[PDB]
Amino acid sequence: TLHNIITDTENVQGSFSKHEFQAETKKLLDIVARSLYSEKEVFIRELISNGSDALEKLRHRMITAGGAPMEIHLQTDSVKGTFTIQDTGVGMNKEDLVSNLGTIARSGSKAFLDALQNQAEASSSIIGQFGVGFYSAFMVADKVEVYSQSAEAPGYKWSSDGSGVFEVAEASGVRQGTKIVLHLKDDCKEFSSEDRVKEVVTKYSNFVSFPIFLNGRRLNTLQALWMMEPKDISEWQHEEFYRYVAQAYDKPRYTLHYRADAPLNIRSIFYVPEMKPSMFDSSVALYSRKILIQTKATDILPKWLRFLRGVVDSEDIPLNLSRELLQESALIRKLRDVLQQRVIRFLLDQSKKDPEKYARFFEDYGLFMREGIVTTGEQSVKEDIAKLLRFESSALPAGQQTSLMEYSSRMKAGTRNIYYLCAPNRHLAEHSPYFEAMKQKDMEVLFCFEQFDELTLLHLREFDRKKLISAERLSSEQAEDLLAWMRNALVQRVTNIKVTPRLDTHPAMITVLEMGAARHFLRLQPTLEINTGHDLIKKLHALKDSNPELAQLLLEQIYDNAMIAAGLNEDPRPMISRLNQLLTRALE
Amino acid sequence: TLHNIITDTENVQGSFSKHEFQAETKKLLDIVARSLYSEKEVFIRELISNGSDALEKLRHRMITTAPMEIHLQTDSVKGTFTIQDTGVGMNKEDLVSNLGTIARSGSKAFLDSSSIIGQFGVGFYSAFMVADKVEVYSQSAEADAPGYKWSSDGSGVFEVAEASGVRQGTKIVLHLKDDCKEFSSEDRVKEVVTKYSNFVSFPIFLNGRRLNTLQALWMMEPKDISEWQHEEFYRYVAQAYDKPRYTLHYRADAPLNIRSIFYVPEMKPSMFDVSRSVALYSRKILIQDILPKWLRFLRGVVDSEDIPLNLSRELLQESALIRKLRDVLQQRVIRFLLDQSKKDPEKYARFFEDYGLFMREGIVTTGEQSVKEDIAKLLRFESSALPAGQQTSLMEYSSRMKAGTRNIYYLCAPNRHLAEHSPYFEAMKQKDMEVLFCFEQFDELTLLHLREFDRKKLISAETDIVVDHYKEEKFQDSKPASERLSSEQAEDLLAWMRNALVQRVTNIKVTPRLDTHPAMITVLEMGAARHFLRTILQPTLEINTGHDLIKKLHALKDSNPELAQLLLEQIYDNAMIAAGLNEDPRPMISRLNQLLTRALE
Ligand SMILES: Nc1ncnc2c1ncn2[C@@H]1O[C@H](COP(=O)(O)OP(=O)(O)OP(=O)(O)O)[C@@H](O)[C@H]1O
Ligand SMILES: Nc1ncnc2c1ncn2[C@@H]1O[C@H](COP(=O)(O)OP(=O)(O)OP(=O)(O)O)[C@@H](O)[C@H]1O
Repeated sequence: TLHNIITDTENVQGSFSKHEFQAETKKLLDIVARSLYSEKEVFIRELISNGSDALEKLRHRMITAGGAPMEIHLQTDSVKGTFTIQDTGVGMNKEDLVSNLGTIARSGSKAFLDALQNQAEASSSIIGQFGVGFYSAFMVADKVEVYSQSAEAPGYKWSSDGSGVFEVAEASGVRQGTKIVLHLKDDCKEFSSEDRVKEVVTKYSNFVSFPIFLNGRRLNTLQALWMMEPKDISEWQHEEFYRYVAQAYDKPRYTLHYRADAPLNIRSIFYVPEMKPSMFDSSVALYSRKILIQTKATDILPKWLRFLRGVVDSEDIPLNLSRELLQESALIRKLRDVLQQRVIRFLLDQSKKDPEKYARFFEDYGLFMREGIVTTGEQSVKEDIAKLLRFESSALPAGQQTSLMEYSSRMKAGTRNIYYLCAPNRHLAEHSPYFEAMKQKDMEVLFCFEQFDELTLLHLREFDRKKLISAERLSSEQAEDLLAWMRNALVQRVTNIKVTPRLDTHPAMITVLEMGAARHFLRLQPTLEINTGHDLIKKLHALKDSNPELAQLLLEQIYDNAMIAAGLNEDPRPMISRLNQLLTRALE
Repeated sequence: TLHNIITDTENVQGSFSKHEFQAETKKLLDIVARSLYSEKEVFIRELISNGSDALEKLRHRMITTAPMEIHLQTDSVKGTFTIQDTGVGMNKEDLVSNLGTIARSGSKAFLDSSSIIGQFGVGFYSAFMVADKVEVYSQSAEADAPGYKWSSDGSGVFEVAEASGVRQGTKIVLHLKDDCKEFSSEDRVKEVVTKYSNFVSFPIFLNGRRLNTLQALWMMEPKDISEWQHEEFYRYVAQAYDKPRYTLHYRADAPLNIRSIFYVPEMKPSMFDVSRSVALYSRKILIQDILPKWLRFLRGVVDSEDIPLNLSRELLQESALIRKLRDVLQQRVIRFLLDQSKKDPEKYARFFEDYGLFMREGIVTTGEQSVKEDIAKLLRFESSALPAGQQTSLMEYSSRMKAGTRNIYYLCAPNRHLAEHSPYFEAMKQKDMEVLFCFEQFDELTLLHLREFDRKKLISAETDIVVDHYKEEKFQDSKPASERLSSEQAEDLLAWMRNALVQRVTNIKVTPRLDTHPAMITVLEMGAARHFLRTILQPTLEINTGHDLIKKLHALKDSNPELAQLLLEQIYDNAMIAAGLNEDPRPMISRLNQLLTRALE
């Protein structure tokens, strides 16, 4: 029932020829100047990047052959519609003008990197690699003019329109550096506006090492903090940087400055906002050699760590030809694993340095850990994230938190079972029929009140090589006569009316068998328990026959009071109208 | 004060020399095979699309009969991926010019329909990402041509030799490198085909078995698609098991080219996925926002011939068109959802009950006022001029308003019975205005961010009651003066209440606007006060001197003064609960139980 035509029937017949690969140049220029970048505004990023490379080469030459400042200069002409950019770097002679700008995929900045020592400072700051970034000017310009003056012993002019030809001629007088003039298109006249160009520079090239002037005014007044020593950075510097990199306006409660040299080069700073996120609403930016690649990174961090803010910079991460994506690499997948373990080991340290501060962190961002244990499919990671979880216990007072490592610490030496009971509040967990069995023979049980706590431990399955298993006055006849009267007035409200001695001050309480049904009600088969020794109960027994219309309101109120005290009713607005009627009839 | 270097000073000296742009071919192939495509798997997509182009060149050629299909074979033992199509094939000249030249595309000179995927001329070189050796056997059409074998290692050179036994078409054999042994697996290759090339207009065979290629339903007439076809297509693009309750098949040619299908799942949206969706295609090939954040519940596919692709075929090149395309789709979905309330209001009442949280998000998280009001047309409330259970909208509220009115009054309550008997509604019934009833949790937060609708201000009932104090309090009680406390008995009672509620209320005043309730708490910005408590204030207690509970409170302060204070604290708590401003209602049960005991003798 199969059908395939691929068969080994071909054989080499005769001799063969030899040819080299070619390249249609006229078509290739159009590819770079159109179908390469998702935005037209990219040309500003590349021309500034090519200028910074020219500035870095001159700085490196002045180390051994030391001899004006550096920095790059821009200018916009809103009338003629021209975008001009000029650096005062190394420049280019006539040979380097025809070789570099005239040949696609040729990058003199790449050959410069391969000739330097790997310890040289310019070896980790040159941006060029491929050799096509310059041709992004033809995407927004009908005519490109380049003036350059080399640092050796005449200036030249490089002019082209992007149609497969260019002209070179002498010029005078060209300043030491390289000047580029872009006669913008009609649909690209927005790039002659000082405001629009300023928006583009602050997006990609805001952290260039050298100063950047726009019509005579400096822009990039911001320094890359992820490149400095974590000790020489003050707290007010991180607070000022977090508001920029995260587009927020508060202070980062946690700050992680990670610097590693084992997988590639990691110069990253992570933040945790102090304000809790909500519905009425950036992420971690990806830089490479101080240039923005992705505003919201996708491959370097897991999904459950998207609440982190900051920036991750890598000098040797495989970049895409568009400089806005990353290549599929085993180095990037291992980078995500190292970062996941570092953030876990970092938040664990904050839980020991300040449990009070970590408890505030787990209340706001605790849902991300519960999301991580469920989403991931690696069991060793599910237990690494579980070390961050916090729960209340049955053998501990209310309001105090403990970890799964603390629970396994206090367990009996002859047992290896983690027992938990996920209930709404504590009044429903302490009065659980499945917990009362674990209160006699068995010992400790975890109380998980937070949302999505059940399926988190259900997807956790195993922790610390151990299983998590969900642990799931009035006479004797005067009460029964009152019981039979309460069941008839509460037919379709509760399913069982009991009498228990544990009440004293409260005339009633609400206990529920299954806690999964208690959450579905809060999205039910309650058990109303009555104290035959309370004042309101003995008044209810005496008013069920003397004033049945008055005892009907009291019964409905005692049930509602037990529902509120049990957390089942948090908005007692429906009872206000009936409660006011009870007070007036009780104050006659 | 300024520092500029650029000055018009350069002048051309001597004549110029003309040159031609050149290309470094050895490094061009290195860029394609390493730094062009972000994911290695796309080499299967490019080779399949090259076979679909060759088959389309034969489809157009057969109309001046042979099988037209694509075959894939995986050899995990020899580490070999083989693709063979029965298309036009290439002669010796085509093998050297089309394949041996970067950026050269024979699928461009073929011009003179819209079923050819080839464009740039570099897609064939995507095989070198995963293969050390590429063998290509091609046979031209019925013509004066023999068979040939195209061979290359991927480094600068290639060899072409004549071959026999070359079937009509083209066969490419990829000797996979050890880095990419995943592509010699049948399961892995089938994942790549169904991802990118699941809508190819030709059959695809993998190791002998025919792959279930689907049909591009977004490129066909809507009136030729049955409900059962939209069911099966929704279960694929959304990867679901249910069926869509709504189906929008929107096509357009102005101002943009749009060929899209949208679905609304009949399942309620999982609350775990809301805090934690529509594909994009082009020429039946998968491409990887397009819809606003509040429309993330919709599932489907959007196609547009006006969206340019990049070289790697994974990026959209017009962020302004994407922003314009997003607004056009938003207005269409708004009209589509508005037409669903007209045809079946009961079904839309279910959809608004399951997805209404998305429409409220799109109103709060939007800066444009007109977008706030366009989405607001989808909201549904109940009116005080309509029977219980009947839903209405802001549009229907605006038509009922008289010529003199200029505001839209609304009231938020848990259910209908509380809104009809709310103390804030009894004060509104003295007016002749219509009041909307909002029962959802985040309805008041939405109407505060909406602010106005159709130049009419949204005023909550609790706010309008506070404003009338600063105007003419020309209202009258529901009971005659014989049933109320006298002015001497009222001031004597008001002074005692200010002393027992010193630091809990700003001031206490009498109001003639209550009938059933003894008191109510009024705050100016009541809507924001309820939102701020979801983590004191300046509240105002307004008593009803005709209520039996207040008249008894005036007498209790002289017969049982401690019982009167416990009652006053309870009236304040009840007025705070009914206002939605109550904190934790559990610590008050103690005083309530103690108050009910002393009252019941
Ligand atoms: N402003 C400038 N001053 C001096 N040299 C320059 C300038 N701009 C470009 N060049 C030279 O021209 C060459 C062409 O660079 P091109 O922009 O084509 O690629 P790249 O910048 O090296 O790398 P990428 O293609 O990744 O941007 C570079 O190697 C560089 O040495
Ligand atoms: N299997 C095949 N049979 C016959 N002709 C082919 C085959 N594959 C490619 N060709 C021809 O050789 C040319 C080589 O094109 P190539 O695959 O390199 O890029 P492209 O598909 O034209 O461009 P892009 O992939 O960027 O759209 C094509 O134009 C096509 O006409």
